[PDB]
Amino acid sequence: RVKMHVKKGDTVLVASGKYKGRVGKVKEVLPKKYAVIVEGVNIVKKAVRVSPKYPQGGFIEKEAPLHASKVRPICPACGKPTRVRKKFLENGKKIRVCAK
Amino acid sequence: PKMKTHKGAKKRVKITASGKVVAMKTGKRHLNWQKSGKEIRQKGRKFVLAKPEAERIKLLLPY
Amino acid sequence: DLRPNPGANKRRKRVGRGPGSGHGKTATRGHKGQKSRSGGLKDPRRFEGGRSTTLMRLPKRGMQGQVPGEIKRPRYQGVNLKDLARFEGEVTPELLVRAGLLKKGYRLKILGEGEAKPLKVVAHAFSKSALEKLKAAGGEPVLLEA
Amino acid sequence: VRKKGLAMAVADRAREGKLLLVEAFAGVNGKTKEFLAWAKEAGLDGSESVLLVTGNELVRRAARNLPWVVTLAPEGLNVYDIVRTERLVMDLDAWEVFQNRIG
RNA sequence: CGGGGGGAACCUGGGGAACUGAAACAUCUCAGUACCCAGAGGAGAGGAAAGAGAAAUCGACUCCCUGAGUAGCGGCGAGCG
RNA sequence: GCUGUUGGGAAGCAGCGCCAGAGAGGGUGAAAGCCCCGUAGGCGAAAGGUGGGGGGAUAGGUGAGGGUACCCGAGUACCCCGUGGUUCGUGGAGCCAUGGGGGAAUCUGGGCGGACCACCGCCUAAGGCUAAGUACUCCGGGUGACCGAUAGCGCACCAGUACCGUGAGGGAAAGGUGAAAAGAACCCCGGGAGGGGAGUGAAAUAGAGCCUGAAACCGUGGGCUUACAAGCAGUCACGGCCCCAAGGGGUUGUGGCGUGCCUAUUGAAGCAUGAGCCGGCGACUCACGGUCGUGGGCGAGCUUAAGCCGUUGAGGCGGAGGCGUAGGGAAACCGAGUCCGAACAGGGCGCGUCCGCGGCCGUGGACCCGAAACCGGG
RNA sequence: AGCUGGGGCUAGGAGUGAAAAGCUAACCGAGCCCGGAGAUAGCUGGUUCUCCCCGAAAUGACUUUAGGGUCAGCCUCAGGC
RNA sequence: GGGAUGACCCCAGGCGGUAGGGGAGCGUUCCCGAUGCCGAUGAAGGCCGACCCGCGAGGGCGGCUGGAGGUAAGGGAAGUG
RNA sequence: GACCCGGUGAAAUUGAACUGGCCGUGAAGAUGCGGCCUACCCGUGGCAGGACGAAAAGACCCCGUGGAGCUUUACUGCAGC
Repeated sequence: RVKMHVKKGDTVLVASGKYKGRVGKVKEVLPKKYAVIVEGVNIVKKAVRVSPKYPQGGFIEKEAPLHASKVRPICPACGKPTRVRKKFLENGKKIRVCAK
Repeated sequence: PKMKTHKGAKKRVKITASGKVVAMKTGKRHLNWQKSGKEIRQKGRKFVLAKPEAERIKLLLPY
Repeated sequence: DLRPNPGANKRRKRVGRGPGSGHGKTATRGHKGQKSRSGGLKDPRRFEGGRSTTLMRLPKRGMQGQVPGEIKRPRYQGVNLKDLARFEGEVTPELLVRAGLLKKGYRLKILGEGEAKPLKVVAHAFSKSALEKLKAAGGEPVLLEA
Repeated sequence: VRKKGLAMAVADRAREGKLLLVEAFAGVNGKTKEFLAWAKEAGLDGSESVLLVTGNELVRRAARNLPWVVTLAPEGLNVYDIVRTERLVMDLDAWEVFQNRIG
């Protein structure tokens, strides 16, 4: 709803910036931010556990957002923008020379 | 926004084909009683000079 | 043609006059030095002194107009047979409006300068002169109107 | 003064050797593809900018989206659009109306 | 059955100023403007001739362009029109 | 639409492609027709609004002669008094309207055509309804030789707020980290506030009213310099010391010269006005007429307005009209003449337009700021 | 002819007033707010970059004029002689 | 005056200046030029400069900052110093 | 209270100041021109001769065809009678 875009929880290839060429699963989508997730962008956040119950929370720290225009879905073949087919009854998305 | 002609002059002074400004001689509408035949006669029209440039500018539409 | 320098020729001059600087039209603004160059002044044309303009001159141009306004009366337009020389065949009002003179100006009267021409020429009147010159072949369509 | 300008504008362009009025348009069903091909044969390489006038709406759709070509109905003929362009191409029916617009 | 109250402007009607301009000022001007009241609506007003006005003329009303700063009005001033 | 290349980051640069009725525009780590949202082009409403535009269906409307003369809107017409409206200001003052008095007729009726009479003509008052073409912008949308946070609305920000006033009413200020919060764990000094390390980041003199960070203003360090000289503070000359080099830069010891700026004035260093200083805001314009000049187009002609069609930053059409081609005379009028006049005396007046630009003028505040006051409604 | 609490009424050319033109919400010879309104101001002040050429006047006439103006005089630009 | 008009060279005058008149420029915002060209090998803006061009208004160039915009020649418009 | 110490800390005013005396001069009342005399640099507690010291665009005075209050056998009107 004005929010909507390209992909959902699935395998997508990044073409981004730093993580250019990357192939990652489920993008865990926003779309408030038009952002996604993959295993692309990663950083360290500093911590001491929300409650020092199990002391430190840890230190590896997880994935940044990443603009949804950076990713590009994929199937039998590569990237491909999505196209949208009638189906004769409902409506699904098929990739250019492909399906789903 | 569009100039109006100044009726008080239109009403009392002709504009010639040169573009000179023509006015009647003043000075014989009641004065008389006995001024010479020369006086009272010598009132037909006349020119003016430098003061007509002014009088013309007010008869602006009639040219 | 090229793109630049179609450029205005010789003299366009859009350089009008601003008055603000140390050099040019300074301080008091390109004129003025005094009081009554300040946001209005009385005329002149007609005005001033508080003398009497010259509205000491006098409106002998009498016959200035009565209440219900003008009197409609048929109005006449001059045209010289000189001007007629141009065209041949037969000349009539409206035939003339579709040219330099008369136009809408109602009742045609041919008169005056130039030599006359062999053509019948409808008019509401002539000068004596122009009636005589037009003896050299040409018309007395006069009368007209109803 | 507008007639004059319009007449002259073309003339400068004629003198330049740029005015080419045509007839052939097998470049139909206004596809950019089709026009372009046709253009190639007419030596319109896209190395200079071009003003195309014609009443045929399919050739109009044909160019348009080309960025070196300015497309135009003939009643829209006008000096600015003429001048801004480097080369001038007219339908003969367009050249017919241009005739009428002067004398 | 209706009414009532509201609504940015816009409209019609009932009332209706002054600074100002006139190089003072009273007639005149600003101006039937500002403002107050009542009413109308998506508009309002107007509208089918007891009209115009000089044309064997035209043919409801409204709005635009002309006509025209003309016709005239005017302490024949300023100005109005 | 892929690859390669620099870069934190490509959309840059390079190689080789493709789409185009789509090369409007925004975004994506920078500058992308082909990544995203879009654009061209084309689809779509069960529901509730709208809807003669296209249909239907009603209401409704559909004659001649020849006779009678029964009806054709009343305190009305009409006249007078007092006023209003119209361009009309008592004018020669009609017409339209009406507070007061008097007060008809039904087509031989009655109003009008600018006092009034007479012809000639126009129209049928005293009952009512009528779309459309017109105005306006709370609201939705589209555009911009419109603004870009002292601008643009008063308000980009939780503003008609805070605040002020009994009240009517008055009325501000205040935007910006970064691509991503990755917004700085943990250690150190400290009560904290703040620092210092560590750490993130391409960048932290991007560290959180955080982009850029000018000036006034306040510091710290360094060079030259000053405690027997007198000054609008500078300047000309020499000389010394300090800094990269036969040339500069800084500073200033002694010598010569020297009455701040603006305004207003006959006259100002003036003991006449203004000004603490710095930054921003801050004043000769635009519309329509006019009149000179100038760049052009056409020329005894020139030119179109409103509109109509076309465009979707395209131009056409439209001669109603406007100036000019003829002047004189108050006019009737006459006309290259005409006016006064008895006058074949005299004498007076008697040969472009359209668009652009600039100077100036008239009307609107009309170069900007400022009254004491007057009026209306609260 | 006392003071004072609470509840009322009277207003802007109007109120109130043992009277001063006193009071009427901290300035009353006519309140305050918003509006006409950017009133008008012949007065005072202010009017912003650069270079180049020329360069005045503080007289006369009239002026409900006299520190304002209109014409003339003196400056300047263009064309012409 | 030349006149291979060269706006380039000789010859002769002049060049204090307020109100004013005239003439040439500079710079700011925006428009066409632009589907273009400059820009991360660093835009606009800022801090220096004893350097270069201009009589001047100004214009370059060089270093530092800054971090994403800017915009020729030649024209056009104005909330322009 | 004023003075010294410790804590907090305004104001009008302000062109910039490197701000002496006399005799002169000057728009005729000079730190700032001329001549001469005097004077090491910087504070603090005191005084009020000067800076025509500050404050308020003079109340006086005149000027404006500025205003407003009041008067009358000024004018012209109106309410009232």
